[PDB]
Order: sequence, then C-alpha cells, then structure tokens
Amino acid sequence: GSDASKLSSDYSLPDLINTRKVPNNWQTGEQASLEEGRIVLTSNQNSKGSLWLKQGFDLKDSFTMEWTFRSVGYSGQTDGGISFWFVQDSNIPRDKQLYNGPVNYDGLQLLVDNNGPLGPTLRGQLNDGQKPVDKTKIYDQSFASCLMGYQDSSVPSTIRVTYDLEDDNLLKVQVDNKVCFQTRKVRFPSGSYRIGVTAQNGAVNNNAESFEIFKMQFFNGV
Repeated sequence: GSDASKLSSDYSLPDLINTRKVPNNWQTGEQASLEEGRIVLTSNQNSKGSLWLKQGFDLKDSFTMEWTFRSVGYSGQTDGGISFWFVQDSNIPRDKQLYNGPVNYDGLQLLVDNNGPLGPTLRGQLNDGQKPVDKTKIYDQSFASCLMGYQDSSVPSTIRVTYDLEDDNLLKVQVDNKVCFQTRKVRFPSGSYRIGVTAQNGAVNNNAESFEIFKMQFFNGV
C-alpha cells in the first residue's frame, strides 16, 4: 500500500492547497494555470491545458501514481475529457492531438470522459508509438474500463494506478480505493517515461467544464 516512506518527491505534485507557484519539477502548458489551491486545466469555454513532469521517470521497478482531480461547472455529455499519461518519450510529448496530449503515444492513456456509449467512464488505452490511434474507435479500443461519475462535483476523485512487477506485471487502476480494472496483459518495457495530465472541454453547448488538479503522488512499490 502507499506509505509516506515510499513517496518519490521528485515525481510528485504536493497538495496545492496553499501553493503559490507551480512546483519547479512540473511544467504547465497551453492554458493550464495555478489558481487558488489547484491547477485548472480548462479555465474557459473551449480551452486546453497540460501539466507534465519536467524529468523523465526511468522504469525499472514497481510504482504507484495517485491523481487527485475534479470536474466542476458543467453537467452534460460533451466531447471534452481529461487524460492521464504514462508514455515513453525523451521530452515532454510534443503532440497535442488527443485530449491535448499525444495521439501517437507509446505507453498508457487513462481517459475520463462521458462521450462514449457507456456514459461517464474511466478507460485504459494502449499504443506503441508507431501510428496515431484512430479517435473514431477509441471506445471500442479501450483495453479495460469502468463506469465512473465525475462531472459537477467539488469533491475530488482519486485515481490510483499501480504497476506491480512482484505480482506478475499487474496493472491496476482504483477509483476512490475501489478497483476499476486490472490486467497482467501489459508488460511495459524499460525506458524513460513521461507522466502528466491533459484536458480539453471542447465547444459542446458552449460548456465551461473545469478539469482541476489538486495533488499527485508517486510512490515506489504498490
């Protein structure tokens, strides 16, 4: 389980509640901005924002990523969404075509959105960097998913991603401590991985859905 003794400060975003400047190990992009106690990714109608670690993570052993986020200000189906990334690249990924993150990624995308056939979901997506994914097939191409309500609540959700080399490469996602999905079919190769979060709210109904980050914690182990 997560324990303070296993926390990796270098890959964490300490609770932003009283933070006045974005921590120096992270970089905002597009229109993402630190506001009172949180980083707002989509601060106005049809906006985009990114938040990535400046340094890569060298994958050698088990790890945990916990994201604390919320969506406020809009209820209704939109073509917006928020994506959490774990992808191999030598820099912060340049491409912005998939929820303001890379469409030709090599690694894992976790997408929270409500535009697919099951309504609000958390979905896992994989790509190997050879081709852009087909956005028109994303819901059929999820390797795993769960229902997850997220819109229009000021109480943030916690997505906990664990990758356990000491349990035959178990990749698991929990939401608020409840399992969303797990699999042993993904054996990530070694290299330098980029970790970040991106979001867009699009133009449906001139919505102003606000995707917001409170905290992210990275641990060695699970």
